[PDB]
Amino acid sequence: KTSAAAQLDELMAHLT
Amino acid sequence: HMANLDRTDDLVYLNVMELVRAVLELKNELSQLPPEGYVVVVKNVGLTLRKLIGSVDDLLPSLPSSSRTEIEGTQKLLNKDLAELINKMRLAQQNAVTSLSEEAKRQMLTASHTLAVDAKNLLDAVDQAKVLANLAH
Repeated sequence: KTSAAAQLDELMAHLT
Repeated sequence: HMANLDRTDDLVYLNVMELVRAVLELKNELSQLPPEGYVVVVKNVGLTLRKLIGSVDDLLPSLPSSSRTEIEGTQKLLNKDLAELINKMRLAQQNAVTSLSEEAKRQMLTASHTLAVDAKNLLDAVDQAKVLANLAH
């Protein structure tokens, strides 16, 4: 996992 | 020699255009959308960004080393843009039945537009990188 991908998954977690 | 690049197997290009289209969909149907549907159009933009970040991540090791850090920065810029859109979506949800509703939705449209513009900048960056790779080889 790259930093960008992890940062984004943290954002998408706030939606789910 | 100045012709468009062949996009047939170009995953980054596919995902950039899908992201831009998702933003267009949000922009088109935001005015008529009920409050409970705000999360839906934004999550869908976010889903397409997730794939774009993925496709760029896979490509990055094969691009020139001098190209990778700026491309990484643009990825982080897209993440910042999505965070901004999510923030505006939340405000639009909080002010669904207040007089701030129309302004919040206006700011959602602005944030979504910025995301699509920065996606096109990532596409340009990746296209440049691929050209410069072909130079080194």
